Amino acid sequence: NSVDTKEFLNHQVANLNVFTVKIHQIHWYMRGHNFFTLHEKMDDLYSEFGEQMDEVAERLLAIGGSPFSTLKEFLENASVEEAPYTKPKTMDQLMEDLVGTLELLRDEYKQGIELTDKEGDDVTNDMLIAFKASIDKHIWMFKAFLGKAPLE
Amino acid sequence: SVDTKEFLNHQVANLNVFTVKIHQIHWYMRGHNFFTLHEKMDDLYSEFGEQMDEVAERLLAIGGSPFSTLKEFLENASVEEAPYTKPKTMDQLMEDLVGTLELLRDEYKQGIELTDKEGDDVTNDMLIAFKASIDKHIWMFKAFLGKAPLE
Amino acid sequence: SVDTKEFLNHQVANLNVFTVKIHQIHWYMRGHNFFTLHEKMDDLYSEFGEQMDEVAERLLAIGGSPFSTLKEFLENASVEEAPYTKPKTMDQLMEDLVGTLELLRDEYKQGIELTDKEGDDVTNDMLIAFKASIDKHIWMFKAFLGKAPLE
Amino acid sequence: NSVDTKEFLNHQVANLNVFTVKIHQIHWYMRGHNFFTLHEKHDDLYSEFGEQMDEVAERLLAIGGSPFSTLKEFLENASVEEAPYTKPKTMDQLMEDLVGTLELLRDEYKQGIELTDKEGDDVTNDMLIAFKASIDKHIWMFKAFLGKAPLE
Amino acid sequence: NSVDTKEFLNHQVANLNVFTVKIHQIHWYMRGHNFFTLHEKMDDLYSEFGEQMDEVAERLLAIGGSPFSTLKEFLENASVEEAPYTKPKTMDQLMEDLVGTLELLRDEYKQGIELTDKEGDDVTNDMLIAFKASIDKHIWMFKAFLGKAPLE
Amino acid sequence: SVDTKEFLNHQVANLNVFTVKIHQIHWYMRGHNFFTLHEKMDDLYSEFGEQMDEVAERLLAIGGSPFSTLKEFLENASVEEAPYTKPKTMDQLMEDLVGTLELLRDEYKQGIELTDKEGDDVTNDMLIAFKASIDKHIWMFKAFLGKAPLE
Amino acid sequence: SVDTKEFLNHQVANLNVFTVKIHQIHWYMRGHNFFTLHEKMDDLYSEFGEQMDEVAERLLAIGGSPFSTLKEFLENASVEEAPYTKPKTMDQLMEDLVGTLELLRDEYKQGIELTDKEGDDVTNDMLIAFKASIDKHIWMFKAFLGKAPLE
Amino acid sequence: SVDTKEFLNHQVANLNVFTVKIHQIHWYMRGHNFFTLHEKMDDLYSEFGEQMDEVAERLLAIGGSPFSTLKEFLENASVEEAPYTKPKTMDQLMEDLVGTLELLRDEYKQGIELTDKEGDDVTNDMLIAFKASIDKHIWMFKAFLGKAPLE
Amino acid sequence: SVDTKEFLNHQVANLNVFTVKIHQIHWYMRGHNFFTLHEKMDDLYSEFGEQMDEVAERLLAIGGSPFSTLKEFLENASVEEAPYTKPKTMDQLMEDLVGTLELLRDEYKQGIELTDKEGDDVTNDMLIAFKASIDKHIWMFKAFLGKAPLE
Amino acid sequence: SVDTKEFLNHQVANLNVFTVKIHQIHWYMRGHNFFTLHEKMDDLYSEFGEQMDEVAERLLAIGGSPFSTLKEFLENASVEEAPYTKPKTMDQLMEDLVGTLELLRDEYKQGIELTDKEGDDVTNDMLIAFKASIDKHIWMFKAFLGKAPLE
Amino acid sequence: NSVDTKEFLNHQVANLNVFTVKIHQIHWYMRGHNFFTLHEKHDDLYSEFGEQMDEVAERLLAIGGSPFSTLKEFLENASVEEAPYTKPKTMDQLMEDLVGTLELLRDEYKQGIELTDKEGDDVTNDMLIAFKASIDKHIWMFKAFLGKAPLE
Amino acid sequence: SVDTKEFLNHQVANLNVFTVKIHQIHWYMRGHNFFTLHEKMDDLYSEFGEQMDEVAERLLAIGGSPFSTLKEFLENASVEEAPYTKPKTMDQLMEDLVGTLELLRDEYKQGIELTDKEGDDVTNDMLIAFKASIDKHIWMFKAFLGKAPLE
Ligand SMILES: [La+3]
Ligand SMILES: [La+3]
Ligand SMILES: [La+3]
Ligand SMILES: [La+3]
Ligand SMILES: [La+3]
Ligand SMILES: [La+3]
Ligand SMILES: [La+3]
Ligand SMILES: [La+3]
Ligand SMILES: [La+3]
Ligand SMILES: [La+3]
Ligand SMILES: [La+3]
Ligand SMILES: [La+3]
Ligand SMILES: [La+3]
Ligand SMILES: [La+3]
Ligand SMILES: [La+3]
Ligand SMILES: [La+3]
Ligand SMILES: [La+3]
Ligand SMILES: [La+3]
Ligand SMILES: [La+3]
Ligand SMILES: [La+3]
Ligand SMILES: [La+3]
Ligand SMILES: [La+3]
Ligand SMILES: [La+3]
Ligand SMILES: [La+3]
Ligand SMILES: [La+3]
Ligand SMILES: [La+3]
Ligand SMILES: [La+3]
Ligand SMILES: [La+3]
Ligand SMILES: [La+3]
Ligand SMILES: [La+3]
Ligand SMILES: [La+3]
Ligand SMILES: [La+3]
Ligand SMILES: [La+3]
Ligand SMILES: [La+3]
Ligand SMILES: [La+3]
Ligand SMILES: [La+3]
Ligand SMILES: [La+3]
Ligand SMILES: [La+3]
Ligand SMILES: [La+3]
Ligand SMILES: [La+3]
Ligand SMILES: [La+3]
Ligand SMILES: [La+3]
Ligand SMILES: [La+3]
Ligand SMILES: [La+3]
Ligand SMILES: [La+3]
Ligand SMILES: [La+3]
Ligand SMILES: [La+3]
Ligand SMILES: [La+3]
Ligand SMILES: [La+3]
Ligand SMILES: [La+3]
Ligand SMILES: [La+3]
Ligand SMILES: [La+3]
Ligand SMILES: [La+3]
Ligand SMILES: [La+3]
Ligand SMILES: [La+3]
Ligand SMILES: [La+3]
Ligand SMILES: [La+3]
Ligand SMILES: [La+3]
Ligand SMILES: [La+3]
Ligand SMILES: [La+3]
Ligand SMILES: [La+3]
Ligand SMILES: [La+3]
Ligand SMILES: [La+3]
Ligand SMILES: [La+3]
Ligand SMILES: [La+3]
Ligand SMILES: [La+3]
Ligand SMILES: [La+3]
Ligand SMILES: [La+3]
Ligand SMILES: [La+3]
Ligand SMILES: [La+3]
Ligand SMILES: [La+3]
Ligand SMILES: [La+3]
Ligand SMILES: [La+3]
Ligand SMILES: [La+3]
Ligand SMILES: [La+3]
Ligand SMILES: [La+3]
Ligand SMILES: [La+3]
Ligand SMILES: [La+3]
Ligand SMILES: [La+3]
Ligand SMILES: [La+3]
Ligand SMILES: [La+3]
Ligand SMILES: [La+3]
Ligand SMILES: [La+3]
Ligand SMILES: [La+3]
Ligand SMILES: [La+3]
Ligand SMILES: [La+3]
Ligand SMILES: [La+3]
Ligand SMILES: [La+3]
Ligand SMILES: [La+3]
Ligand SMILES: [La+3]
Ligand SMILES: [La+3]
Ligand SMILES: [La+3]
Ligand SMILES: [La+3]
Ligand SMILES: [La+3]
Ligand SMILES: [La+3]
Ligand SMILES: [La+3]
Ligand SMILES: [La+3]
Ligand SMILES: [La+3]
Ligand SMILES: [La+3]
Ligand SMILES: [La+3]
Repeated sequence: NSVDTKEFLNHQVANLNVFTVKIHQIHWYMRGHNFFTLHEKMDDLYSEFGEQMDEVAERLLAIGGSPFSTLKEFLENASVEEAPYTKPKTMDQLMEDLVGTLELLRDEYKQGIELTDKEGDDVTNDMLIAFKASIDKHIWMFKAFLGKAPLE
Repeated sequence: SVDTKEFLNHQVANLNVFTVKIHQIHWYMRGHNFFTLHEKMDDLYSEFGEQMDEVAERLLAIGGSPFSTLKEFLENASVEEAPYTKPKTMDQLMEDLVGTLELLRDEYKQGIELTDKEGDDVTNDMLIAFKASIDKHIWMFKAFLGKAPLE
Repeated sequence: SVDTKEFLNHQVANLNVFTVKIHQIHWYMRGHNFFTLHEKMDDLYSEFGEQMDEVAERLLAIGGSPFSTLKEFLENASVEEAPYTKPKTMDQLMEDLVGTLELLRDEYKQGIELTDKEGDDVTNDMLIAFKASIDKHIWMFKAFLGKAPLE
Repeated sequence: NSVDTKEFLNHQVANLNVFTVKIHQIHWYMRGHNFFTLHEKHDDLYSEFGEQMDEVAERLLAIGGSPFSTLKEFLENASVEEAPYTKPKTMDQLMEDLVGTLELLRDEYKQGIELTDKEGDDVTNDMLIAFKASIDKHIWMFKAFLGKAPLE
Repeated sequence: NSVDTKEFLNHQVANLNVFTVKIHQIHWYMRGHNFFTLHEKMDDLYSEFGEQMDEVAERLLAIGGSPFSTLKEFLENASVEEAPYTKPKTMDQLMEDLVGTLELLRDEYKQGIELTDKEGDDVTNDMLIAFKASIDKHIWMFKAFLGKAPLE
Repeated sequence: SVDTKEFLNHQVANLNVFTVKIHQIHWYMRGHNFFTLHEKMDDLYSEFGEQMDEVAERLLAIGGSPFSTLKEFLENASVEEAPYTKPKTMDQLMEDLVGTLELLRDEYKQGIELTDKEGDDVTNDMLIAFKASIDKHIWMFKAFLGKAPLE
Repeated sequence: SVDTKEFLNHQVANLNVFTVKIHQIHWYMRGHNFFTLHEKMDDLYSEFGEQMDEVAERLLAIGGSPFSTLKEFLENASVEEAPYTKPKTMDQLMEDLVGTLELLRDEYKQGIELTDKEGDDVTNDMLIAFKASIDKHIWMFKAFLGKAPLE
Repeated sequence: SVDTKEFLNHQVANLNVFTVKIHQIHWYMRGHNFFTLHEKMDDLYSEFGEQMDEVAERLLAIGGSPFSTLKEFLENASVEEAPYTKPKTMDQLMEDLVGTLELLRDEYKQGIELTDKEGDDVTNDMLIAFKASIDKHIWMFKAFLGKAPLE
Repeated sequence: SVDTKEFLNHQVANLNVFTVKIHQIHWYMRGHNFFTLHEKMDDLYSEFGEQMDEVAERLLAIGGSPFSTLKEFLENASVEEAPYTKPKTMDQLMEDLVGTLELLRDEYKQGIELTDKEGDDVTNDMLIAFKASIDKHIWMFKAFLGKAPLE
Repeated sequence: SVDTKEFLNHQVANLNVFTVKIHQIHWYMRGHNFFTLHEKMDDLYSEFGEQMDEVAERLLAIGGSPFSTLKEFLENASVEEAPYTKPKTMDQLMEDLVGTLELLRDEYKQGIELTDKEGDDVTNDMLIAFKASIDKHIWMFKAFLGKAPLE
Repeated sequence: NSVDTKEFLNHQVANLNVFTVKIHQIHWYMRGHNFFTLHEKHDDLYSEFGEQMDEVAERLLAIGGSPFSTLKEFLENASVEEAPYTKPKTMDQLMEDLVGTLELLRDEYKQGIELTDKEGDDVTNDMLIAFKASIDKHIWMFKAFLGKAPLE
Repeated sequence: SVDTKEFLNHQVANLNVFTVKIHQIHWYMRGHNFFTLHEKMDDLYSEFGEQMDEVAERLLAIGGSPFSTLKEFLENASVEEAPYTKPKTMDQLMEDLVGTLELLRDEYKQGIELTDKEGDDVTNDMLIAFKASIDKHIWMFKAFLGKAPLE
């Protein structure tokens, strides 16, 4: 039982809804001397990945699929993980979580680029490549914030 | 007993379920009114997402801790959701939307009364502004369905 | 015996009479302050037309039916109008404007009391916002006339 | 009618005030599947014909006249008709009322174009011509909405 | 020896250059309690009538003519009059001069509208009508500033 | 013989041929004035496409039916076209452009007279405005060519 | 047989036929969805005119010569046109639009494969971007028609 | 013995002292967060200058006379100021800022109660809106300091 | 015994007193020129607040420490202030404004000379630019008062 | 002897002659560079008109009285003008423009020296800024003519 | 050359810094009838290729590389050539230098498109493709300025 | 023995080395202040590229010939560069930035002295304006490092 382009895209709809909720979690709960800069930065990421999510869902529609569209479906299909905010985290801890999710998305998107190349879906292939370009840039910048190299 | 913090957190959950429902309608709608209502759902997605952020951050400002996971939202919301399995007419989708707007209207009225009793003037006026917008939306979408606002 | 719906509809009529008066002043004014006050009347025309629309649509949203003909506006308004037949000074025109602003202020105060008593919080806060703007205008136009706001 | 340029312009001040109030009536009371589009559309018309009304009144001032400026005067003088909204009307009925008033204004403006041509008031003549150009376009579009040819 | 369309347009090039210089004179030398409003208003008129002047000159070019283009030519052909500012004038006096020049331009433009109608130059005719529309509005407003009716 | 509707439709055809010609010049031009005139052709393309739309919709508004296929445009246009096979200098391209502008000027003059006679004041003033712009373009492009506007 | 230059030129022809068709629909449409779809056709006209310009200029940049007359467009296009004689419903007009979008999708797919084979990476990615937009349009207009995107 | 007019005038004084303090912090701050917080102080300077103007002009509109000299501000303010004599850390400057924000919050709460008791609905809602913003700022600057809003 | 740092700090004090005076005039003015001059005072408030900030930050950049409390401003300013106790005419308020502008002009002339003598080229040119603006304002406000600039 | 007021008035006259010359070039130019230089003359007309207004109003601010009639401008200007009688090449027109720019440059240098001697720091720096722009223009228009700036 | 994706990108950082300085040389030293148009045009190119340079350097960072960041490194590594402006050049000669460098960058970018395709770096591949699209358009337009076909 | 032309050309070289250094810092910086300072370096890159262009074009306008190759910039600059080979802290990078700003400040002071002595008033005021900005930057970046501006 293989995963085709429709199944991959729907999986990323689920992932991206979990991810945007996580971005809001960080936005709301962060504390520390870098608050103002990172508080705004989370708004930027929230918009960007919400747009990605919409575009993925509507590409899935355009190839004849049916996107997940309830919280229950997102939780049942996402590989991105979430956790309630119970005890105080440092800013560095929150950014480590963010970067970890960005790396997860990068690697899964690479799987989807290979898949859509194989299946001959050139539109979806280039869409995913553009998304990955942005993700790679974000990983460099947030790793730099943490004092690390991009692929470290 | 439900206090101001608990009410606001309940609405964080509700509003997250609701914006996802708005996207469901946006994506799955069909029919002659597609282009108009397709765009309208984007307008609503933005407005109620903003409401959600403002509610969560008012909760923070009074010393609370907003729900912030899909699991919590589903565990706590009173807004209902369902997977899109069978085709729905545009009228059916707008009836779902209107029903959820009416639910939020009535719950916001309960929260206005609660915050008025407790003396939280800021939260009270925030909820009042939200309800003003919701009431206008109910009038307009009921009009689309050929009905009066309170019918 | 006057409820919130009847009050709001009364102000629909008042505000239509008032905007026509603002245009009368806009067109017929003369004197050294012409250019500034000519533009100012456009600002007021827009603001109070917006007020009128918001009032009518709030009346709709609470289940009412706004007056929507000149015949109804004349039949129901408490704002007064008179044809421009003989020359008036700029001060006389602004005294008429300020007198009408004072009428609207006091009637809006009655409606704030009414809606606070009947429990319509959305309409109540709407009227309070309008009154804030009207009070500022009264200060400024009294200042133009060389007077304190409440004299 | 037995009307010179000043009397014609003042007549249109009265008409246009009745018309803008009618546009608001339709804006407020309309119902049906076409609500959102036409609801906004009537804001467009309200702005345009209020601007026309101001321009007509101020051209009347500029040629030495005195515009009507009370509701009593508008009602006593307008040929545009109004009626209270008492029983439900379909969207098609509301647009038929709108179109009927647009046709009335078109034909009266044509009378004014001829009159101002004869009297030698070239400014007023060209002003009315521009207004009629817009009215004619509106008539085509709203008849099309109703499924009819522009002059049917 | 009749005046044709080319000669009329060139005459108005001269007039409008004299007029814009007069507007600057008023802008610079005015005093009194209405200074700020009228100081800015003169900038508005300066731009508007400079644009009129450019459009007149380039319409003259487009019909095969050659516009005056030196101060000497403007002074030798304009009917608009100018005078050095030697003794203090009141604001009302300056606006009376402005209105007088506006009325001169209105009446000459009316002559040109008749002329171009007769000669069959429809473009120039409608250009002049549009200009006259604006002039008539200005005359109403500035007469109102002076406490007078537009045609008084 | 030719009435207002037939005249306007003839110009719909002409203007479609003309905008395609403007694109030909835009694409194939070479020489030291490339960048300026390349952009200039974009300006004309927008302007005369807008003219074409306005003419077609005026024709609709007076009860007519605009041509709306390439076959009809070629069948009715008096503007001439030629495939780009041998290289043309910038001056040859601009002389073709100017020649077509002069054709449109003269035909628009005929339509101005016709609509004047028929009493169609709206169409008359529309064509006059168009001709004003065309005359300005003729002056400027003739100047580019080192010539007087009517030479 | 067909190389990249010939493919691109074929699409210059197609896109000119298509934009003229979009104007036909813009002008002749009637029905309750008039205002929304009238504006929508303006959006498509701009988008596919831009596509046409980009294709023609890519053809220039790889050493080719774009078609640039109505005669050539009609001689080479596979997009079909018909004069508007009998009245068409809004659904018929939208089905014609959608049919042409599907033609362009399938032909663009052939060009994507061809340019991939020939090693023209720029042209390949250009056509992919165009096809992304076309696929979205097909989904939305099929939805307007009450159909699934590939039905 | 403090009425609405006296409360508002007290806040005119407080807000002038506060904006000058904001400039002190803007000018003298040092440390790694310099650029971000330097800009942030401009934002606060604008917001609370706007508040000061609105308070003074509301005082005018109810018949009062705002303090309008540095001497009056100093004689009446409850907000404290001190010359910058020795270097302070960014955290110390932000703790001073937050302390003044908390002072303004608590005094506004008193003014909301007072104006509610006296029946000044406009002034009451103005103070509520201001307090909403102040509470949000307290949450954000406390977060910067590593603390909960009410800690 | 006054150097560049002391001169600049003296002007920080002067400019804070001045902007508060501008607000006094803005708030308390009455008469026929109310609307125009009311807005004009906002313009001056912004310009001279900007000057004050630039002066303080230039003082920082040359190693100085700007006054940053109302007490310091009052202890050091040469600009005068007085409480608004009895009504003043618009002409009296503008005469006060002009008097302060002339004071600032003359002191700046001294500062231009001082900084030229001390070799501070940046500060010298900053003061020259400010004085250019002040001189223009003196001409305009004197004109409002019916006087020549130096009368 | 020429003092600062006399110098500035001389430049009011010069600049009025110059802007009229710029329009002459704008209107009468022909040749291949028409569109570029036609627009460029509008840019110059605006810039030197602004210079003229600033010079006249600086003269007002120092107690002077600017020339304000065509007769005065012609009586006092050193910039020369001539009617356009015979065709001029674009190069000839730009040589006239450049010659006038060089005249203004040299006269402005004399005025910079004069105002430096007299101690008018504001006027001095104003003239310096003007000369900076003039020098840049001379470089660019000399480059157009194929020459170095000072050749 | 014997070059992987990181080395290719760094080579283009060096090239693009040499190129932007060349664009300024042309901007500053050009003379002739086409001065104003091409003077502005080079500002356009300076912005575009400086942006390209930044994007290339930051993609290099995002894949774990280290961009050259000194003039010494740029000179030691670039294949784009530069020469001091000593004797006068015609506008055509300057544009021939510009076009020659654009052709060099086009061909090297093509090498990088092939290389990144082979190595599986899809993001970098598509980035380079977009850049080459722009370069090819520029080559057509500047050859047209010179009176030549794009590939002549 | 160094005149104005030689000084300006020296600063052309310096400013090109400096902008490349700004990009080095932009690309290689790491640490908690990354996002703010990353953007800040773009601001500086633009500003000092603009400075460089203005200096080169002023040199042209006074008859000079700017350096325009990397080889010339390296041969002539006094600003230092070093490859980024081992990790540096944000403080170290900003200390390098500030050191270069101080070099440019002091050299610009030398050029201000030089041009004031040689009588080039335009270049003199240009350099003074640049120095004003540089001095402000020195204050702000020293503040970031926790230091006073001139330590
Ligand atoms: La599967
Ligand atoms: La920001
Ligand atoms: La989207
Ligand atoms: La999107
Ligand atoms: La969407
Ligand atoms: La492949
Ligand atoms: La394939
Ligand atoms: La493939
Ligand atoms: La509880
Ligand atoms: La819309
Ligand atoms: La928000
Ligand atoms: La918000
Ligand atoms: La909000
Ligand atoms: La937020
Ligand atoms: La209470
Ligand atoms: La009752
Ligand atoms: La204004
Ligand atoms: La509103
Ligand atoms: La509204
Ligand atoms: La409304
Ligand atoms: La009465
Ligand atoms: La009363
Ligand atoms: La209550
Ligand atoms: La309230
Ligand atoms: La819309
Ligand atoms: La108007
Ligand atoms: La008006
Ligand atoms: La009736
Ligand atoms: La006639
Ligand atoms: La006549
Ligand atoms: La006639
Ligand atoms: La004659
Ligand atoms: La104004
Ligand atoms: La113009
Ligand atoms: La114009
Ligand atoms: La012009
Ligand atoms: La006629
Ligand atoms: La005729
Ligand atoms: La005729
Ligand atoms: La016939
Ligand atoms: La341009
Ligand atoms: La149009
Ligand atoms: La249209
Ligand atoms: La149009
Ligand atoms: La020829
Ligand atoms: La006629
Ligand atoms: La007739
Ligand atoms: La007739
Ligand atoms: La006409
Ligand atoms: La030639
Ligand atoms: La073949
Ligand atoms: La729209
Ligand atoms: La394009
Ligand atoms: La193009
Ligand atoms: La494009
Ligand atoms: La069908
Ligand atoms: La391949
Ligand atoms: La390959
Ligand atoms: La390949
Ligand atoms: La690709
Ligand atoms: La259907
Ligand atoms: La008391
Ligand atoms: La910021
Ligand atoms: La305010
Ligand atoms: La205020
Ligand atoms: La105290
Ligand atoms: La104290
Ligand atoms: La502490
Ligand atoms: La502490
Ligand atoms: La001392
Ligand atoms: La204003
Ligand atoms: La500042
Ligand atoms: La500052
Ligand atoms: La004292
Ligand atoms: La004192
Ligand atoms: La006095
Ligand atoms: La006195
Ligand atoms: La003398
Ligand atoms: La331009
Ligand atoms: La100015
Ligand atoms: La200026
Ligand atoms: La200026
Ligand atoms: La001025
Ligand atoms: La001195
Ligand atoms: La340009
Ligand atoms: La970038
Ligand atoms: La960057
Ligand atoms: La070499
Ligand atoms: La591949
Ligand atoms: La692969
Ligand atoms: La591959
Ligand atoms: La030497
Ligand atoms: La920012
Ligand atoms: La610059
Ligand atoms: La520059
Ligand atoms: La430059
Ligand atoms: La060193
Ligand atoms: La040193
Ligand atoms: La000196
Ligand atoms: La200076």
